Amino acid sequence: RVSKAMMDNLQTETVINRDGQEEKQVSFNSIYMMADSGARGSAAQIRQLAGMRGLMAKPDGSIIETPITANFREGLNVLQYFISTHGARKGLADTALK
Amino acid sequence: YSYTEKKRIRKDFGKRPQVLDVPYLLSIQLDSFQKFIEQDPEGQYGLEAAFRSVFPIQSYSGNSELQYVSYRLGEPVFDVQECQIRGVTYSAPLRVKLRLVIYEREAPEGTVKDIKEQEVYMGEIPLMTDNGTFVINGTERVIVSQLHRSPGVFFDSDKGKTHSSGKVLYNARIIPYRGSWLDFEFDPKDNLFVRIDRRRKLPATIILRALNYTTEQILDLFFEKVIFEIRDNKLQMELVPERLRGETASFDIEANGKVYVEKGRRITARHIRQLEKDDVKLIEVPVEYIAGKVVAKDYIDESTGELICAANMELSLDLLAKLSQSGHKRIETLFTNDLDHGPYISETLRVDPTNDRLSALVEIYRMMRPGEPPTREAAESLFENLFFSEDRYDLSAVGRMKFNRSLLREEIEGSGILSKDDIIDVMKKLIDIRNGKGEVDDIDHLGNRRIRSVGEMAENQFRVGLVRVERAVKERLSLGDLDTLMPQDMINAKPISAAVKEFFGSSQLSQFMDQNNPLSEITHKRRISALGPGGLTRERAGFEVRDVHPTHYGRVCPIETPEGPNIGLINSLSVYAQTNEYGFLETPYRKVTDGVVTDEIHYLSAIEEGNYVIAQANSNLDEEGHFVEDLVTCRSKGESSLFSRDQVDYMDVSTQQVVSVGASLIPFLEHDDANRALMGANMQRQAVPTLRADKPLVGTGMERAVAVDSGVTAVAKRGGVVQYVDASRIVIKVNEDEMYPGEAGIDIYNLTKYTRSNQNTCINQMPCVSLGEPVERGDVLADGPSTDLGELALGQNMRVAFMPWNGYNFEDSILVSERVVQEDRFTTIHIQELACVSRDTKLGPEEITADIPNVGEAALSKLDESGIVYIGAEVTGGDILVGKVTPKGETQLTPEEKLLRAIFGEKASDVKDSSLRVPNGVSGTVIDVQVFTRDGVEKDKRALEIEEMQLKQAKKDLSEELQILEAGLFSRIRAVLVAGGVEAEKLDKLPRDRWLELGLTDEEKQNQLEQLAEQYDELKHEFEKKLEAKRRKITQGDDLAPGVLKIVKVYLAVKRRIQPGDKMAGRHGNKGVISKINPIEDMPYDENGTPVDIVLNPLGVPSRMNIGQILETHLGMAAKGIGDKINAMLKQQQEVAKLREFIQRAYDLGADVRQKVDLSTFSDEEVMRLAENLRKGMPIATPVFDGAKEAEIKELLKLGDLPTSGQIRLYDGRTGEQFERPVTVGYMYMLKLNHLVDDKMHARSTGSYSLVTQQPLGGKAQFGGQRFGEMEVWALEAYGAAYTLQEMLTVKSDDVNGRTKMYKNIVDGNHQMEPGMPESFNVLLKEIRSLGINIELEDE
Amino acid sequence: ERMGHIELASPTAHIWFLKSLPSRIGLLLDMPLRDIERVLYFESYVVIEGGMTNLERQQILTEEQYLDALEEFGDEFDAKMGAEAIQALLKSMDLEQECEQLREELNETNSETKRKKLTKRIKLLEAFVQSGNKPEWMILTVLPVLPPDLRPLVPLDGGRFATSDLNDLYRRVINRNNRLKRLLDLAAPDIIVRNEKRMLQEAVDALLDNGRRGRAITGSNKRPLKSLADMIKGKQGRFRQNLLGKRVDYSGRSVITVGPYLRLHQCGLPKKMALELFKPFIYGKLELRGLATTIKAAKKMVEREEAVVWDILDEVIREHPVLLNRAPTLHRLGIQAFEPVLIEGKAIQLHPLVCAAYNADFDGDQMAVHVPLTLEAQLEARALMMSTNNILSPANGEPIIVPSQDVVLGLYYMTRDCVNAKGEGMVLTGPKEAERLYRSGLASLHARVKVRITEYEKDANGELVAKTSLKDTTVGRAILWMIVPKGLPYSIVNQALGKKAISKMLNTCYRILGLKPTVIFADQIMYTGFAYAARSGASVGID
Amino acid sequence: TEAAVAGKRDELRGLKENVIVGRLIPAGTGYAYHQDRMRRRAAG
RNA sequence: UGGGAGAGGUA
Ligand SMILES: [Mg+2]
Repeated sequence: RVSKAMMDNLQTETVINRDGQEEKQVSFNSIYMMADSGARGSAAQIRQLAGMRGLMAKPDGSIIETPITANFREGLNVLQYFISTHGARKGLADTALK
Repeated sequence: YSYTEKKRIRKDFGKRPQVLDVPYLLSIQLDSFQKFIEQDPEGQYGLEAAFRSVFPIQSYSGNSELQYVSYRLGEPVFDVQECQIRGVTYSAPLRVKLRLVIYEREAPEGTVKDIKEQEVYMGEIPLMTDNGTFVINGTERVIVSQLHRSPGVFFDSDKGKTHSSGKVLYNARIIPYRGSWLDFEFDPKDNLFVRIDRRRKLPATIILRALNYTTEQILDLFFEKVIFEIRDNKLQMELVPERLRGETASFDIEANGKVYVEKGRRITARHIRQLEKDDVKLIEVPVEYIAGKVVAKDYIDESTGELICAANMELSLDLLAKLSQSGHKRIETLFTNDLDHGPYISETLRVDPTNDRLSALVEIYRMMRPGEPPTREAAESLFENLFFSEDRYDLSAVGRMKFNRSLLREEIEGSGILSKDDIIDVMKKLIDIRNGKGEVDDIDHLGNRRIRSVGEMAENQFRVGLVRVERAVKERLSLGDLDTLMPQDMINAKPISAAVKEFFGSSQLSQFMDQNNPLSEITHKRRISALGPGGLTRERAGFEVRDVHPTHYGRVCPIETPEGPNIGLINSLSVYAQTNEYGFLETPYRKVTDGVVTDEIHYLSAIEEGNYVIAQANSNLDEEGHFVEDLVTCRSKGESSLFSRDQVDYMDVSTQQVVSVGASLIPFLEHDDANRALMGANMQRQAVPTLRADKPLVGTGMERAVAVDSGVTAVAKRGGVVQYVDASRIVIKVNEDEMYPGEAGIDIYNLTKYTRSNQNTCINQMPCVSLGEPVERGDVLADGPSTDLGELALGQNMRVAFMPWNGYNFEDSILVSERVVQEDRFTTIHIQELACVSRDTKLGPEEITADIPNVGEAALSKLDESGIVYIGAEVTGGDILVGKVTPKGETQLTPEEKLLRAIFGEKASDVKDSSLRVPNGVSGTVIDVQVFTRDGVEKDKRALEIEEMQLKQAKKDLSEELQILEAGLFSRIRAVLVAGGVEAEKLDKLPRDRWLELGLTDEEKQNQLEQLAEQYDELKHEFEKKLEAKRRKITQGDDLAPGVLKIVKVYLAVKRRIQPGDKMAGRHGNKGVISKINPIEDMPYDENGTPVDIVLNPLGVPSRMNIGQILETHLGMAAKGIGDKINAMLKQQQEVAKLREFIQRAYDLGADVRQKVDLSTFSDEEVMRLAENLRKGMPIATPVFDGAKEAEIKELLKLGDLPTSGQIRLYDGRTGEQFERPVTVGYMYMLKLNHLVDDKMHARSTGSYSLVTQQPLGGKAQFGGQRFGEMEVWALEAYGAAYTLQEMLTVKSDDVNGRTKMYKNIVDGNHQMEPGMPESFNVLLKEIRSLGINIELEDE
Repeated sequence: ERMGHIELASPTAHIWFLKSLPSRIGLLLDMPLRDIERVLYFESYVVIEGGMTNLERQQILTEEQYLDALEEFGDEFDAKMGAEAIQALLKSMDLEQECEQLREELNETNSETKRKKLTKRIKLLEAFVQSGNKPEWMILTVLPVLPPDLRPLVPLDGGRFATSDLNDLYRRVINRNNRLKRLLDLAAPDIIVRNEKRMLQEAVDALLDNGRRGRAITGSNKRPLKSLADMIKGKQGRFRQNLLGKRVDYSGRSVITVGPYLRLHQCGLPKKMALELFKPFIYGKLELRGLATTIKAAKKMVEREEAVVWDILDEVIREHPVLLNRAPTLHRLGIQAFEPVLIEGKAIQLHPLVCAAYNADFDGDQMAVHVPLTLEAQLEARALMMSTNNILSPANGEPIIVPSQDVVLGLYYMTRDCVNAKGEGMVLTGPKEAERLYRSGLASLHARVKVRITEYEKDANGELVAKTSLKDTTVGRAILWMIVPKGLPYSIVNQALGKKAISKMLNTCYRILGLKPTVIFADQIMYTGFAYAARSGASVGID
Repeated sequence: TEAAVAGKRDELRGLKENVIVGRLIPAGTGYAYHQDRMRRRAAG
């Protein structure tokens, strides 16, 4: 729900227009522009920047119950960053193995 | 604030009041090596521990022994910088007093026979420098701490290795500190096994039979007994009621007259409560229940005398009948369930084929040493000396503590070897683990891993050398002479010195120090490498040890590790993490008391952290009151959850304790992704120090701690007033209260100027303090290589725009303006040492002279008459540095040739020239020439000039020392003269040097005057013999390698400007490579006119998720806005009061900031000096995880009269037009990494070739060719370029005839191909034929 | 090229044809490998032939049983111990007789394990008879010696020598063989001569394969020595390190940067690095043009770096393609040939389009430059491996020379449209007037405007018919219509162009026009993408 | 070991084989030379 | 000059 509300408020925020009426169009925001172009990144990366970080997993495979609620704009606290280091080091270790 | 803190105050945006100062960051290596050196005779540490664990040693008979008395470390011959120049180990000689006591065999105890003691010089252990480094063979090394598994006992289980069954196989293991291992385990058939030293398996009761146990004592130790009683042809069962839990009644358990259980019914918990409240004991039982149970003890008949039924046999109806007619009226029986009491020892006893103790020892012998014929005494000695010997098995502090904690004992000390009770308790705990009571241990828990630091590893290697020497001394004492044999003729100093030099020079952990900047030095000393001798590898390391365990919170950084194949093996130590007495890792914590967060601090290990509940550092406080919210966030038992504000028992000491040093120098760490923060913290250790270091505008406040405690600057030991500031030395006069009356009170801080480092960068110490300035204790006087006024300054902060620019910043690339190259911002110094050795050949010595044949003025225009390049002569590639020529004829002569030499003369005999030339591409001015020679070889004019300059400098230094010493003694004679009498004017109406002939009538103060005159004469005497010793040391030659006359060392100082190709990086993992230097007229300028210095790429923000670079950009824009306002106020020279008002307005801006600076204390000169230091920008301290917010950033931007969105309207400098969108402009702190394109670029046409395969060599240093690997051969096969593949495997490679004809054909214009068979295939044919297998090329 | 030979006193067994399972000696003699190892270790006697019925063939006796049989018979049976006994056993056996007996034995009953063991032995025996080898040849009597420039003796810089490990292993074999000859001449006791025969067997087996038989013989620095089997076999063996992938002359290496001013088939080599690469070619042109008499004069004229040398290098490097390799070369587009253009610097300026094929970003990468020498090799690099030829990926038939992230951002910002931006609702005479309007500044890139578009459709044959009408477009799409070649429809351009859309544009242009319009379309679309992404100013911020 | 016992031989028909030996591979440009060599061996 | 180990780093 948070990712859908974030994608709605980023895709169609440009509404201040003229010459017919107050009209609506796709937004000229640069983060949405470099996401919708297929240039660098995807909707998962935009969700981690603006919406919610999501549910991060333990190295034992099981998903932790409480998720990382803060994004990379409001800034994580200490315990959420220490939880995120699990998946970051796991992905970096997995990449070398493959 | 200090007086060097009031020069420039970094504004701190933090909100947490820090209660604990950041400790000394090099405390682990200093404390461990100080415990290794220093004499601790009770709590034995290091050398005293090794001496008392080896000595004393008797002979094989026992009539001769060496008693250890004491030891003392000698003084080092050379100092630290002298050892680094001369290229020798900085070590102190070890002298030990060892007493020889002879025992008499004629007397029963003939102790008083001969007492002989002396100082046996053995071993030269190296010493640590004051900043944590060793100097081994000239170079500078750092011995990395090791995270190995602690000694003790570790229960574990493979989670379903048997893919057919799926069962869990629990296994024990007893890991000692030194000795053979021991492993108990289960099989799929549920029998207990033993693998001593990871050998073949045995049944686990065979080691119990080796411990002198029968079946009786084994069953009585492990299992508990149920009793069966035979009375009047019925079976009476003794029954305690707590045994029918979870089992099914096989028969009707009844009473005397009461019915409890029925047939086919579970004896439930209500029936258990019924049994224990009626309290019946004797329960009858029919005969079919005995069939299935086993018997505890043996039963021999009193009449016959033979064993009716022995121990651990299957009881049945016929054996029950035999026992009842024999007359053993009490039957003892094991207890066996399927839930809580499993029959494991009984099944293992039925499998076990041994009989008794000697057969058990023979089978243990046949396992350990197979193929040997066993006997009784060898088996007894083997099983004793594997485990129960004080010399071949040892845990002795940490293994015994972990043993008694994992087995729930009480004493944290005891014996250092195993025991019968110890092995029995390990087997009992493993059986309880298999049953279900208890839980197995994890291996990556930091209560099981332990830091084995430098002093501990050096003590172990010293003990290995001591074991070799004590073996040799035992061999000498058991046979040789006893009376006239001094101990220093026996004890050889070779094995101890060889072992300790091998560890300190060529181990896997004593590695070359990466010291290209102070951050890399401090993060190489705070490093915990899990590899090494007795650790993991890169093959035996899966994702269990590499990944982050939740007990690393505070002890080990999760975001500082190499991103290659060492991704979890090389872990960096955190900031606040100390080290326990046993070696474990512990962190500070704020102990709370009834909700009040008390300032007292407890150090908690990794086992004690999992007990309590610990609050997160980001909880708010009511000015030393209680918590604010009711549901505070906390962590407990390794997981994070929520708790009430009264249940919490501990709080984190600071928000910086989770990270390392290099990961806490990054601003806005919480907004970055963890991968990019990892790469940024790894690249900050490779920043080359530039020409003029400049502070970061957006820092953390950790930079001051790193710059002080890195051991690279010159902090003031005692505060005072500086008396003489030079570019080479600082002379400071101490304050009066911090001065003892013994010394003069003048400190001379010499500064090392342009000393080569390990990574070929420069080390110079520019002073920052001015002449006549009061500095206190602990202020940075001389900025190091990359420091600015005591703050760490690894790079330069320049104006950065975030926009795509015409393709020149495509994928991470960086476009740099011409201002960065014109102002010489990123141009560093690369001092490179070239060395020319002069050998001693078999035809004559190699002379260094300017009489070089077959060379001209174009190469000898820079050499002098001695054959050595002038200091300051800019040389290029190919120019001769040191003129050296080897003789090709002969030099030695006979007296026949002596008389004929007087007749005729000499010859040339100097044909072969091997002069030292500059390698190609290297340039730069010579800055130092150091000519070491050997004692015996006569020097030359250049060598005498070097010794003359060194003698004059040393004479001036010691004359300054003599001057301050006579000044101190004159102050002392003035003090005792005023203490004796009242004499003020007559002392200074006469010159200060003529203060000795003054006197009065003879008294006790006259006697003090004469002995002070005697001290005056001996000060001059020790001065002149120190002068003689310094003169003798610089006159004599160094003892060089055998066959080496003299060694010349030339230092070239290249200056490396940036160019297209040079790597650059920020702090947030946004590395790049300079693709173009774009002119200042083409760079985009804003409305004011200032051109952008670096145009970045904005597409690295979403795909990498590093928002810290954009926040640092905005905060740097605000910082330089305030700095330009102060610079405009200083350029217009408005008012000191207006400057003070604006500076206080900019400092008192945050919402709830920690620091508070008031300028009412500040005078006029301090405010003017602060504005002068803030005219280049106002520095900002943004702490990790508690830094500045967007509200404070926008408030700072609205103060500095800037656009609050952070983006300005950049005009295109190339075409004049305006960009259609606002572009983010702001100052980013850019580094310059050590990957230079001058060192990366390489090419080869045709050079040297290998000798075995005759294909070209590999490497830029030896002019190598690029490898055309297996992947590229497949790519050419995929293309179908068969001709390109043939000419890249034959004529550009190992085929001499084909490549020579190819070279001649390319020179002669005709590009034709003359192929042939390569020579690696012929190497392959000859190697298979040398294996003995006929392989031939069958023609047609 | 010349080998020697060591004349071994006792003939020892080859460790390959004894320990590499299946053992081939246990599979030929039909004896267990443990019993054969007991015979070779001189622990137990074996009997070769016996006339009595008590002792048969291959009955492994102990020492006590042999001492019983020696005083019992002593004349009829002959039992030897060691590798010479196995040599005599392989000599006395008969290959065709055992093959015929096992062929009869296979026919009565067929248990699974017995039939598999019998057919393994029959295949082994039939391999010996059809190859013509003899079973006595597995026992090494004469050991050959590698040539002394293939086991070389290389020095160090301080006078001390650093030999190969093969010289150490050959010294061990020669010393123990000479000691065995001395012990056989000195009439040594049986225990001493048996231990020496066992030592020679251990030394020969260590030289053939160190880590195979037992404990590996370590050298002086506590590391196991490299034998012949360790020279050939492994990751650092002769095959995978020198035979498949060799080191290669005329080769360079440097960091790579971005050159967006290039074409699709060009790369920027530095001046000094290409002078070092093309040095014998410069020698040939110097001696051809008469500016150097001899090869030494030409060598020194290149080494002095004269202006005539730079002009000759500019003439030589013209139209002479070099291969840009980057490791790891996963797929076949990791090697491409480019016509080099000499630049001043130290970094190889690639084209931005080929860095999707190379999987290379400019964060410190490094690429190898190999130079084809012969005319056939230059024609492979010009017809097969030129960077304008391999546009489509060989994995799936889609173009890999594709705009990536910066051209894509620029083209998306071009062909997107706002609602009332600047100068909406005009009528234009065409694409040139639309470009004139934008660069004059009277209309933005996002004005919804009516332009006249003259698109060329394709006929049944190769002719091009045209149509001309008014289309409701933007100004950015009417700027790209100057770039899009003749042959494509307007529905190619008339949407917002993401990365998939530009991939479909290049695929459609390929399948319609060929290769040369596709190459010039990729270069022109990259130029306009870079230019309008620069004119955009698409910045990231915290708002 | 298997090749030495069975007495095998190599006919030199693989791309990896002609990389090791040092000839033109039968893949692309070398295919014409290899089929010419094959028909020369067949017709003689 | 060439060879072999050990440590670190870059893609
Ligand atoms: Mg890269």
